[PDB]
Amino acid sequence: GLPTMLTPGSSQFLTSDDFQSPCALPNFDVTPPIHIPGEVFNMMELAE
Amino acid sequence: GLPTMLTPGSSQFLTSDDFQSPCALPNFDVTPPIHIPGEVFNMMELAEIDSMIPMNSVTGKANTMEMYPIPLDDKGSATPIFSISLSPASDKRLQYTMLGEILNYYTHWTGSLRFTFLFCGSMMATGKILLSYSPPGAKPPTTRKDAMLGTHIIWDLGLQSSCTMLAPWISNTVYRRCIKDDFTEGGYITCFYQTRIVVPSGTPTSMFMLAFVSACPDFSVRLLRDTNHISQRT
Amino acid sequence: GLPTMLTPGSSQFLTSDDFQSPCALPNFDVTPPIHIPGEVFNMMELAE
Amino acid sequence: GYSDRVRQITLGNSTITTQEAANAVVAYGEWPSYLDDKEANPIDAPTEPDVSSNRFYTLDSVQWKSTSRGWWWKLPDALKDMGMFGQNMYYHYLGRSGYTVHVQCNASKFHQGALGVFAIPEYVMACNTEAKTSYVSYVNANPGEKGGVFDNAYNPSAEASEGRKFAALDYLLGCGVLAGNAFVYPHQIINLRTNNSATLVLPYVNSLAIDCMAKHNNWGLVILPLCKLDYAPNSSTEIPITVTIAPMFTEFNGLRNITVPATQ
Amino acid sequence: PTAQSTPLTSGVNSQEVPALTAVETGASGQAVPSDVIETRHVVNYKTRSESTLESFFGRSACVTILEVENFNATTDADRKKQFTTWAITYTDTVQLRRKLEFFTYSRFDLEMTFVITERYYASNTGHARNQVYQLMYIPPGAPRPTAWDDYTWQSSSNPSVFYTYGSAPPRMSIPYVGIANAYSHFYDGFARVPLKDETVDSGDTYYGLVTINDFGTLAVRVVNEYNPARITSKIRVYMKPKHVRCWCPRPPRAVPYRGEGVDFKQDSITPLTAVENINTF
Amino acid sequence: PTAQSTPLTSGVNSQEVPALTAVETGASGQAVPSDVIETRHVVNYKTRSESTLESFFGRSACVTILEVENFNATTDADRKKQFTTWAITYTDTVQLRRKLEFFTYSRFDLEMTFVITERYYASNTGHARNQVYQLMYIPPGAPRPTAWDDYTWQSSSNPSVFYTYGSAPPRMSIPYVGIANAYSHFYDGFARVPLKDETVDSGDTYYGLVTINDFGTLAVRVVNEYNPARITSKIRVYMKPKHVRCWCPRPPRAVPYRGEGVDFKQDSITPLTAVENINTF
Amino acid sequence: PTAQSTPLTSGVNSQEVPALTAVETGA
Amino acid sequence: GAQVSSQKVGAHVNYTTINYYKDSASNAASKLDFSQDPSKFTEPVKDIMIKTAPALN
Amino acid sequence: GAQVSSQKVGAHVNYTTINYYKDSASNAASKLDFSQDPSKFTEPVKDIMIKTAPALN
Amino acid sequence: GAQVSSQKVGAHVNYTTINYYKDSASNAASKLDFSQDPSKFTEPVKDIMIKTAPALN
Ligand SMILES: CC(=O)N[C@H]1[C@H]([C@H](O)[C@H](O)CO)O[C@@](O)(C(=O)O)C[C@@H]1O
Ligand SMILES: CC(=O)N[C@H]1[C@H]([C@H](O)[C@H](O)CO)O[C@@](O)(C(=O)O)C[C@@H]1O
Ligand SMILES: [Ca+2]
Ligand SMILES: [Ca+2]
Ligand SMILES: [Ca+2]
Ligand SMILES: [Ca+2]
Ligand SMILES: [Ca+2]
Ligand SMILES: [Ca+2]
Ligand SMILES: [Ca+2]
Ligand SMILES: [Ca+2]
Ligand SMILES: [Cl-]
Ligand SMILES: [Cl-]
Ligand SMILES: [Cl-]
Ligand SMILES: [Cl-]
Ligand SMILES: [Cl-]
Ligand SMILES: [Cl-]
Ligand SMILES: [Cl-]
Ligand SMILES: [Cl-]
Ligand SMILES: [Cl-]
Ligand SMILES: [Cl-]
Ligand SMILES: [Cl-]
Ligand SMILES: [Cl-]
Ligand SMILES: [Mg+2]
Repeated sequence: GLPTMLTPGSSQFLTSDDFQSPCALPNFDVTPPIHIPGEVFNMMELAE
Repeated sequence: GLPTMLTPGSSQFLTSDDFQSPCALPNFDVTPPIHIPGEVFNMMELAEIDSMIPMNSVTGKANTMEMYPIPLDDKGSATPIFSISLSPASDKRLQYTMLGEILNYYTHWTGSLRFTFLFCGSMMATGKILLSYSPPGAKPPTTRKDAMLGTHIIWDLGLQSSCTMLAPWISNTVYRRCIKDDFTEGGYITCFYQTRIVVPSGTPTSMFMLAFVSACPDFSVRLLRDTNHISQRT
Repeated sequence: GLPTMLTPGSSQFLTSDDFQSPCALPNFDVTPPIHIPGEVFNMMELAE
Repeated sequence: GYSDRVRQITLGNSTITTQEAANAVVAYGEWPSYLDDKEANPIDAPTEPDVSSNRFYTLDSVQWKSTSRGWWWKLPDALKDMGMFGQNMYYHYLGRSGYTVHVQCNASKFHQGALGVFAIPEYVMACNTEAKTSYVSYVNANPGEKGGVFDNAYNPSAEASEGRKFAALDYLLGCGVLAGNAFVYPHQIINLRTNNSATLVLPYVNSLAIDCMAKHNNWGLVILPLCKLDYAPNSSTEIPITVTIAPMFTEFNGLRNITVPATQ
Repeated sequence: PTAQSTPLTSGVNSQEVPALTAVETGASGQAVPSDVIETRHVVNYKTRSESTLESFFGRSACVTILEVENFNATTDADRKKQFTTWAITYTDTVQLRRKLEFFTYSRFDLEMTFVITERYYASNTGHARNQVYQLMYIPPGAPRPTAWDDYTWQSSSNPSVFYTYGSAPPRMSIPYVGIANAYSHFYDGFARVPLKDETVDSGDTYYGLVTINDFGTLAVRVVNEYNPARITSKIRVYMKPKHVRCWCPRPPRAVPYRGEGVDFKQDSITPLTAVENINTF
Repeated sequence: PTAQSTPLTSGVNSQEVPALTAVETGASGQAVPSDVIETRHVVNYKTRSESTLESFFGRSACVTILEVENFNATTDADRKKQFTTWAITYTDTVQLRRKLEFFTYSRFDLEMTFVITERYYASNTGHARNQVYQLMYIPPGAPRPTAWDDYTWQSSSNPSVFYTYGSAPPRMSIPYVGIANAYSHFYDGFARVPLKDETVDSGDTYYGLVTINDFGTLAVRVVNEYNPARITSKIRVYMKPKHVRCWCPRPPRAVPYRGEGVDFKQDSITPLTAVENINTF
Repeated sequence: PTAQSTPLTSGVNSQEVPALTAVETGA
Repeated sequence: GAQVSSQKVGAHVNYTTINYYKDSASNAASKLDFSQDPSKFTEPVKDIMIKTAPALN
Repeated sequence: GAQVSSQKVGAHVNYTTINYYKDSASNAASKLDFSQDPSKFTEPVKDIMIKTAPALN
Repeated sequence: GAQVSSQKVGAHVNYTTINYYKDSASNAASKLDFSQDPSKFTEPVKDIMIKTAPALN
């Protein structure tokens, strides 16, 4: 195998992490999107 | 070594994963392929094949060949000939059709259903039969005058032996669930004499038709699951 | 470190595996080859 | 002039006509053919008997009555004693064949009934003892042209030695699946008001290019009354069903002395 | 590629009659909604991705549960608990089997995965060091072990996997290994032709795929010698067909299996629940 | 893209009156400081990055705590402790739920993560080998287990994850699986229309999203057979919405929840603490 | 590279006799 | 030898594959194959049947 | 198929992403989307209102 | 220094190798070598023997 070396952090679950992960339902065909009124993009829109 | 850091998921065995793995028999020479008839690529190809609905699975006929033929006669009763809900995965009669069996490996379905009827009386028997599909939310039809307000076809018996009634895809949700479920209920299929079956003398006055169901080309399924139709003791 | 995730098979010893491994005698100078009669390449040569 | 109801089929010195057909089925959309060099296996020059063997053989007729539960045959078993086809089959270790199957059943415009006619690849059937599994004798599995019948009851034998035959239970298709789903197999229906014959053209089907015909049946032929025979003037009337089958594109390898299978 | 979109259509009054057909032909009904109703245009963006054969079969399914133990065995029966052998098959369980049996023939590579678990047999006998397992694939003809520590486990040619308890479930791929051009899920025949007047027994012979199939044997042991504490283990074997092709569809199994064949059981041949009436919504 | 910079402005004496409006129109106040004071120029380099929906929801939140055990069960109640089933939902806890309920509709993929912990039930019963867990997702319709070792766990088609105690928290992604074009966080309606003079019960029927939602079931077991030492386990389930879209904002939940609906509790409907006076700094 | 394919051949009546040899040669 | 292909779409677009093993049996799942021909099972008839025409003429 | 994008700045500039999975649902977080249109909530009026003008004229 | 080569075919096509070590002894298995010359064992004769001819003339 490719020689590797584990660094600190290895195996931790940080709740604000941002990693890829395998899909439990591979090749699932999501329901097509349609336009719905009132889309929000930012919580600051609501603050205004 | 290359510095790396293990993420969540590490070492788990997810049964729907899709990874490479080492081959236990390296450089194995597989038997060359040859053409075999009847190759299948998609389970929906199989869902488009007609199979018989066990429409008359009443006590004494369920689990016999007599569960399939739908009784007809020349008496012209106003009573419905058969009535069944559009619940193709969960209905007691639809669940064991080929389409029903395929649907029970999935959670969601969408599309139009095709019901094809074959009249098996004598050539001398004539008749007109109303076949109806009523989308849900109203009183289930038990009379012809309610049934005929829905989607329907009037079938004239004759040289062309078979008539196809469609339950077109008419749904609030984009998919229905492959279980009995009020929210994704599909509606009501019924059948009435439009005139009556008429025969001359020396001819059987009772007879049968066969009902088939299949999926249309607009039909698809999602969310693979285990079926409730097979089990074993442990 | 580079984020990685271990898959099934990790740490197993499959006797028909085909991986690289570190050399216990690095920069060893092998005896030069010479031609020897009767080289065999395939067991099917012997079967004939 | 030409009609989906009127057909002629000629193979070798034999011809069939029908005037009340309903098209014809070509199983899986594939006509039979000879074995290509790029898919071949045994290397001896094959025997291709052509017209001597690739011709219509008519089996003994059976009687359809209001109480009949159905009939089955296996192929090439049903043709094993048919003229030169049978001889070529038994003189060789290996054989392959397609078929034209023509099922015949006429009645009148006053009779009614419907037969499902199915061609089933690898038609494996259940045995008739619960003391064992997969426990069927060669002789009972291979009845020849007489075929067998279905029943609507399952009564497995008290003793294993007495149950070495098929439990041909009609609604389970003799094999633990619901008969209403048999339509996934190549089929036609003989519905007496519409037609008096079924025609199915079958390619060779197997996981091999060629195989031992005396060991292995490639196809089952099933005839099930889907709607019972009825005739008002006489409910106990009987009408014949006649099965006529032609091998096609037959090819045989591994010639030796003749195979004579056990008969008991 | 998507499922079929629906075209805008109105009504008809015509000698064209797509609502009628004749299924005696062997053709299924073909008509679609636009043939028998007025339809709007609906663009269908949905696909049949999850019902391709690869998607339908793309799961590791448990096919058997094996047992092995590690303790100081003093009887023949207890010596036989120190290793186990299993004829490789998918017929010990029902779920994957039923899915495969939608088809007559198939061709696929296999991913095999294993889940290995232990428990202490008792608590008054001390403890046990972490165990290493050997799972050896014995192809037909190779010698089978008669003891957990006999010469066969040296496995010079048979593939073996050594698994260390607590590590990730072990896994390997197997090619399509069939001696025919596809696997047969059903075989309507015998392994040999019984001949006229031969003395060979015809009363206790079998029928079908069981007479011809042989995918070899999986042999499993704990490699460690015994601890004072007896450890009992289960090995669950998982199969996933991949790179799949299948031919000749079949009706699915409708009633319980009772063995490796198609046989059925007299008390379990009534799958349908009777409806009250033919008119029951 | 940054938040708004402030322009250099002085004073005015003008018929332009940006300080006045009429909120009867349904428009909020619009005026900014430069409209009502003298302002300097201030360049604003600050961004609203952390209040995008992806940022607001970009956290794994605990949504439930499940319990399972492994021991020699001799009663029905104890047999039911060997596995657990949970109807998948975000309503067992309050924090993620409240955030989602700022919106009427949403569409997202899900990252699910699990934290699994054990303790010994007692100390006089020896020890226990390291345990493997199976977490099986049972979509609506698939058979649910009635025992920890029944046939359902073979999981030929349901996705399962096998987790080895002590390994990294297991994790998988789930697509947007809704049968509508978005998830509904609120549904002002019923699952069926009750009809005139029908005999169906109308006295014990429910209302809203609970009558129509079904995301299936999570089933969990310890795969190992029992040790002499009873082990009790907790499985914490975490959800992170990702690739998020949301529609139709709502006032946030102001008082405690008391179940899966919008109902409130009589002793907990006074969120504000009264001020001493309207003039209290 | 594959194992040997088999050519289409018929029969012979010939002074060419590939069926005979002499293994005394060491071949 | 990296293969770049389209992902299956989610809620709201490419991925990379490299094969690490010398045997194709080691590879991950075959790519989605949308091939189909239902008519070999739903309409395996010798003579073409036009829907709008009579099945039997 | 490597994507190179700007990092969010820290105390004192690019990063690389490769997607490993065939389903987009497996992907990491969507990239920062600074889109907004507060006026659909703060000013959803039929007739344009100019701030400097009277709201009601 | 990546080597891209054909895989051994399976049921239903390239793979990549990079050597990580400075000694060739560390490398994975040699690539399939289909070389053969059975005649050095099956026909090691001084004078050519034509099959169709007599072995001894
Ligand atoms: C498999 C099994 O049931 N093992 C049990 C054992 C054995 O029955 C006896 O030790 C054999 O003598 O007894 C225990 O009380 C123990 O030793 O702690 C509990 C343990 O679970
Ligand atoms: C969950 C719990 O409270 N377990 C406690 C047990 C049980 O109460 C009894 O053993 C049951 O008989 O008792 C202990 O004294 C023990 O066994 O060491 C402490 C332990 O924490
Ligand atoms: Ca010839
Ligand atoms: Ca129309
Ligand atoms: Ca489309
Ligand atoms: Ca100003
Ligand atoms: Ca700015
Ligand atoms: Ca027509
Ligand atoms: Ca103003
Ligand atoms: Ca010679
Ligand atoms: Cl390596
Ligand atoms: Cl290094
Ligand atoms: Cl009954
Ligand atoms: Cl780093
Ligand atoms: Cl015979
Ligand atoms: Cl005999
Ligand atoms: Cl050893
Ligand atoms: Cl040891
Ligand atoms: Cl009922
Ligand atoms: Cl299990
Ligand atoms: Cl265990
Ligand atoms: Cl105050
Ligand atoms: Mg005869």
